Amino acid sequence: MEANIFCTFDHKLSIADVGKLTKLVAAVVPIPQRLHLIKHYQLGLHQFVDHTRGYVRLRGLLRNMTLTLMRRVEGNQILLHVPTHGLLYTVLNTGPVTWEKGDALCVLPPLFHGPLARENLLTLGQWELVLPWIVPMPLALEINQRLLIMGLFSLDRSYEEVKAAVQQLQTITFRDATFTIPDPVIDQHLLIDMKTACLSMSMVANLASELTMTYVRKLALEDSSMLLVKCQELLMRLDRERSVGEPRTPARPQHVSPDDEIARLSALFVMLRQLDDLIREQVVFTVCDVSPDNKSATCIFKG
Amino acid sequence: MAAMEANIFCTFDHKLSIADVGKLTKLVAAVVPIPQRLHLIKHYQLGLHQFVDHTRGYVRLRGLLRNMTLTLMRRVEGNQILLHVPTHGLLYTVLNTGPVTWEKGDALCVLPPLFHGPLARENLLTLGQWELVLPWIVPMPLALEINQRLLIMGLFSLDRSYEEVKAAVQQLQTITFRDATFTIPDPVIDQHLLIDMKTACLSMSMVANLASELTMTYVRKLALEDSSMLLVKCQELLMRLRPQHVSPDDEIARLSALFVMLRQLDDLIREQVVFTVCDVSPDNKSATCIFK
Amino acid sequence: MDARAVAKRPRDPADEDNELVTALKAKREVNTISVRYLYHADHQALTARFFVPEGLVEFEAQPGALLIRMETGCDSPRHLYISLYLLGIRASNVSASTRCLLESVYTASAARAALQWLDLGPHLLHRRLETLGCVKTVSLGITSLLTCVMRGYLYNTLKTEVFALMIPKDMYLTWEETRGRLQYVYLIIVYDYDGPETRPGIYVLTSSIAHWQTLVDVARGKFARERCSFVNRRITRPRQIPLCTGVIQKLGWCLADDIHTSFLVHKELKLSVVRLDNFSVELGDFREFV
Amino acid sequence: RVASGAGLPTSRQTTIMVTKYSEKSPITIPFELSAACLTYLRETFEGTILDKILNVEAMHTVLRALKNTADAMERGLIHSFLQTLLRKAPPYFVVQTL
Repeated sequence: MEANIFCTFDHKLSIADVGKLTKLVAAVVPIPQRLHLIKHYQLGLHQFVDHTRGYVRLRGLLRNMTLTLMRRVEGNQILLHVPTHGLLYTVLNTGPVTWEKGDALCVLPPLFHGPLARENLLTLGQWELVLPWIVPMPLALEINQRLLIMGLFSLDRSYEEVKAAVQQLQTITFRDATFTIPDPVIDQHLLIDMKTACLSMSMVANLASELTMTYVRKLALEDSSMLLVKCQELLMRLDRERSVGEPRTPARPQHVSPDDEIARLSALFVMLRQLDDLIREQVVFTVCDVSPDNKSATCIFKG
Repeated sequence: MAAMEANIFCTFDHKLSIADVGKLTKLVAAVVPIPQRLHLIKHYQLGLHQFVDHTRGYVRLRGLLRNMTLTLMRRVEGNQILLHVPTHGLLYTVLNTGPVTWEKGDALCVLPPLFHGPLARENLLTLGQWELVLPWIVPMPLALEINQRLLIMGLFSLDRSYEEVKAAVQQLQTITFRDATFTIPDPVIDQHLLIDMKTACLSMSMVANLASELTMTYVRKLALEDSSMLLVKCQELLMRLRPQHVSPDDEIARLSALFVMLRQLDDLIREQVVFTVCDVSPDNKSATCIFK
Repeated sequence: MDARAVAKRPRDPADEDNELVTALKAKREVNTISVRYLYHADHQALTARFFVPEGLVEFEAQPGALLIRMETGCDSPRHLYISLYLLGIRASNVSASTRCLLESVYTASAARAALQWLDLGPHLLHRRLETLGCVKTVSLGITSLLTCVMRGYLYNTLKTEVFALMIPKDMYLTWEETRGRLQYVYLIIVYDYDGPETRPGIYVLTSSIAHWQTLVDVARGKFARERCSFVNRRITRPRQIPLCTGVIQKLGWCLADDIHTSFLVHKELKLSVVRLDNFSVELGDFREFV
Repeated sequence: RVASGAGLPTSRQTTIMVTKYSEKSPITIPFELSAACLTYLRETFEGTILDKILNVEAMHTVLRALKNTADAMERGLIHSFLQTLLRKAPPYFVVQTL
């Protein structure tokens, strides 16, 4: 015997459709919440698909979702099984990028591009079974940086320079197959998720400026590590060695309200908490040996 | 020696009343930090109580617990105490102590207790001029707020006069969360908290240098042409009344170091999860968890 | 269901016959293979076979060494498995006498050119490196079959002997005169900054500290010299964007009491090394810190 | 069909065929048991008078969970069956119009 998670459907199943599940004997399946029974609506990432919400909303929900590999497809039932940490678990290479031995694979929400290519395997009446990409860790650090820069250029667009620079970020180039990352922007106006995220960096990028000035000058007096004196001049923010304009010291806040200065610090870290989901990529699998043709590979579970 | 034991027996040396021993049965599956790990531990070493100081600094108590090994309570008898070290990855069940909504699916981080709004606080246990103290397990969003405000207390004390600082502390000691008030047990500005600023103060200036020329202006770009609740509200919070460098090859790497400082700056308030809730009991007297 | 299904003691696999025996017992066939006791049926440890060029067989032929994959800009081979000792010549931590010592052993048709792949790039070494584990049962050949240990204790087959990790003495350091009974191991790359190029050192740090917050704080003191170089390069070189004074990562844990100094002797050459004994493996992600 | 007179449209034979399908709705009953009740029901200590009593309650507690699980299986079978009929039952004013 072994612990399992039954997941029966509801719509009638053609026998030919069950054979597409036989190709998915061992692949990652996100689950909104652990349960001993799960409706096929809850099954897959499709339950959280959204219209105006951007890619960030999927990643922010998927990180809380519990991963669960497929075990043994059968008749009306689905035998899902949750991996235990510290044990190896084979995973199907649903991910577009070929796996390499020893990489720290980590889940990311899917990013299907423009022209149609691979189709979703289960379009069972409006609902369809999308699956998150399985990607090596260094690329997952890369794809996250791409979408955020594209949101920084979500405002300006008419200039040709931004118009081309987004096209370069759109086209990733890596080992073996190359791919294209769809633009989060659509119909000029930005999606609300990227606007919430791009402002979260814009707050820290600017609110940190004036607020940190008073805190540098006082702590630097000790000259303990001595670096704080260099830190005081780090805030001038310039490249060229500017001459005799005579504000050699960084600009400092003035006439701030005694209580509002506390709230500005509260407005600082709160932006960091909303931004935190993009900041980190928890590992979920670590591949060891890889099967030929990269169809699948054994991966010890992590997290 | 042998690897530190998964199972630890603590035996109470002091005589205890027949009424108090039944409180341990209600205390089953509590999170009990221990100092040195050993197969058999004196009860004076048991609990958080020994680390208290006359300074009563909260910031140090928050730090010392993070180096301690947590051990879930299990199976109380007439004297034996079956502490059980939680090996990572197993699905442990954790009885709750401090009053909080919990709610399913939140991440958890152990923290020192924060006394409730009456200020009255009956001890969970007493035993000869010594009192057991179990640090509270709290939801992750709650832990981020209680931890960051202490850093706000330090930076605010660095400049303004001591009379204005103490009046601000009463505004900072309160923390509403899930319609439940809480208060810090004697927050203190101290050398233990003084280093919290210096690791932050260097962390702040690095973001100003790593910031792109557009990213600092990016909020001003939105206000110039658009308006919204978040835009107008943040505009009051900070700013006083085509890109010049289109270098995607630079920005792709310039942010890559900027993400590093965002990891370090968050880590001052971020802490490693100790448990991950699955299904809080409707009685809210127990919770289901994993991590370790 | 019957109460016997829940009141029963957990099943002992040793009480059960081996699964290959069950198919034979049903038909009373007698194959030449002896399946009455399967070997390697009881191993918490996890492993993977690694085919490696013969030019890196040195030193690793003694069990216990930190394999680390190194991706390279060349598309073939895509992932050479550098020895940790082979990376020490790049390290500034190694003593100039020790650097000249081992380096003569590494001359080869392949390993001697392996160092060139490090110098060519602009990005920092940790972006290429990826910890794999530890050696056990080298095959020794023109294409040796190294067996990495992804997790669990190193040991000889059939538990005949517990292999020990070999940490070179120059990279080792201690955080306290009085170690705790437990202390996690942390491989660390440190990037000191200089004009023409960074010259990273390597460090392995057993420490009773386990929580990541308290772990990085003590490093901020001992490596403050390189930390001063980190901010100094930033104000010096705009457009240039150095990052991360170092990179901690978890690697494993040891009982501390078992540790004692030792030395490996390959090709009649002594090499003093710290020697963790019963060292369980618990690898983790690189964790950058500034 | 029915016969009709001359000068009128007739009724050619109209064979008709249809196929019903089937629905599904599995149920499940969690139930907890204290780890002490399992270890006392399993291991038997010295024949002290008190331990025999605690072993007796440990034995009866499992029957209290199993019989509760079986009765819960019947309550859910009635519940899932009535829940099945409610989805199949049209509102009455439609059946009256039909």
